[PDB]
Amino acid sequence: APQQINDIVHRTITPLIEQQKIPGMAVAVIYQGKPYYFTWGYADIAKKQPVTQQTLFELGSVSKTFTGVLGGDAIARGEIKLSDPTTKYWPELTAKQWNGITLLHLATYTAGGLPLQVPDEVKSSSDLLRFYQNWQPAWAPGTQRLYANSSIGLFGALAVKPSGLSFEQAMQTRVFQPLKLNHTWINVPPAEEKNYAWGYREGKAVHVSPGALDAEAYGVKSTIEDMARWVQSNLKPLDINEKTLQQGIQLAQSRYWQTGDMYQGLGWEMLDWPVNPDSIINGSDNKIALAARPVKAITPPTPAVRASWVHKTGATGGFGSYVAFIPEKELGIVMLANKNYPNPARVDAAWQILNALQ
Ligand SMILES: [Cl-]
Ligand SMILES: [Zn+2]
Ligand SMILES: [Zn+2]
Repeated sequence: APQQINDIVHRTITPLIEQQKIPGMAVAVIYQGKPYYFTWGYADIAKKQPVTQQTLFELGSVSKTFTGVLGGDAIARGEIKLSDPTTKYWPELTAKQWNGITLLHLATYTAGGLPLQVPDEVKSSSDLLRFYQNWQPAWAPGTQRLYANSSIGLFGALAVKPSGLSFEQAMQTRVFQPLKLNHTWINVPPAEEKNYAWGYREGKAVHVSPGALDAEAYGVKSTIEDMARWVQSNLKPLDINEKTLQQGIQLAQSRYWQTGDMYQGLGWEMLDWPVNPDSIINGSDNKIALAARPVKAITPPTPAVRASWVHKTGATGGFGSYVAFIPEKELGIVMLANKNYPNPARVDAAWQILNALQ
């Protein structure tokens, strides 16, 4: 890698690892469209297995960017419209509170207060229907944003129904395979478990537990190389030869709602570039990121703005991830760690690196 990249990465990430006690970490810096890879530490502490460029990490909520793009691909196929009522795809959702709640609302967390998590007691299709049937909104749809797995998770599950494919099959055939993300998985096959890092929470090795709508909201595992290719694909959608996927990537970076200086895409979140670093750092703290905030609609949605900071944080019990990129600058970063450490530390480090290389 260019000396300037090696230098800023050492000076930023090695102290981050020291400060946060991260057992293993992989970073990709995309500079002038090309990825440069860095690894530290161990995927499995007890077995002394180092992190490599083939190590699989849990992406947590970065998975939502895949869901958003898969939804965009379905829009480009004409299979769904974001204005469609939720009940068009789940007619059994007869409760009156669902009148007026569209796929747009589900995808952008604006349905009216769907909860952060699907309750852990939901373990069957009947349980899932009862959960959504009995949920009572706190606000009218399209007025407040409340980040929620139960919202975009349902969007993903319904967006694939016209295709007749399961969510996993749709994701594999329509996103992973065309982009050659051949070491990206919703379910890690046995032959690949040898590459699956352990997450660490309070010193204990852990993997994410199964849960309702997990694939849609937080269940993807990937390598640093596949995640760099994911960033490249979102940086340069015109390089994607499948037209519906090219357009789906673009639609996930459209701006559908605004709150403060932040814009909501499909999975992705965006700010205008140049960005105020304190806003993205402070706004990444879960005290803000998970709070209800009023939103203003953007009608029609702003087509993807190249001068944007596009990003997403993600976590599981044992992992912490961050992706950010700037299309106009062909510049991005992926940070994958097997400890869930605070979001503002992730965003600060990412800013320091990309700011140094702009
Ligand atoms: Cl140093
Ligand atoms: Zn040093
Ligand atoms: Zn392989």
